[PDB]
Amino acid sequence: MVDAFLGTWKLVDSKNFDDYMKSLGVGFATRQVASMTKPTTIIEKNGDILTLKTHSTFKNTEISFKLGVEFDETTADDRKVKSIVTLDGGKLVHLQKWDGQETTLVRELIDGKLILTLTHGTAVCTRTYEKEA
Ligand SMILES: Cc1cc(C(C)(C)C)c(O)c(C(C)(C)C)c1
Repeated sequence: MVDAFLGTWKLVDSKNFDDYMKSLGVGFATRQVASMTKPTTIIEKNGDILTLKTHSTFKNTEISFKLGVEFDETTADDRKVKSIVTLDGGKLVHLQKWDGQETTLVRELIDGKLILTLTHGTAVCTRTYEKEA
């Protein structure tokens, strides 16, 4: 089910990340560093617990969760949100809610690449990752 997402992924393309960050109210100086950062995402499992790590020269984050069970999350931009990750049509869908707002982080595998689509408001960012050996 989740197994083809597991591993180490490196950012190879990004579209509209600044628009997504702006929509969330991230400050200009943080957007500016983040626009030049190429993070590594690591996805691991131990039983039914998934861990997702995002490593970079700027910010590092790590979450652990069970699919389909809500968890509290503090995001890289310091939002305190209620999160849930599920599997929907073969995609890993991460929904964050806070203050009546929502954002989705959808991960799909196409041609061996991991495509992350981030939506908040009208902003839609697409980030492409390639799997490390
Ligand atoms: C500012 C900022 C915001 C985010 C999200 C909003 C995607 C959570 C982020 O992922 C990053 C790194 C890519 C650097 C981890 C920086």
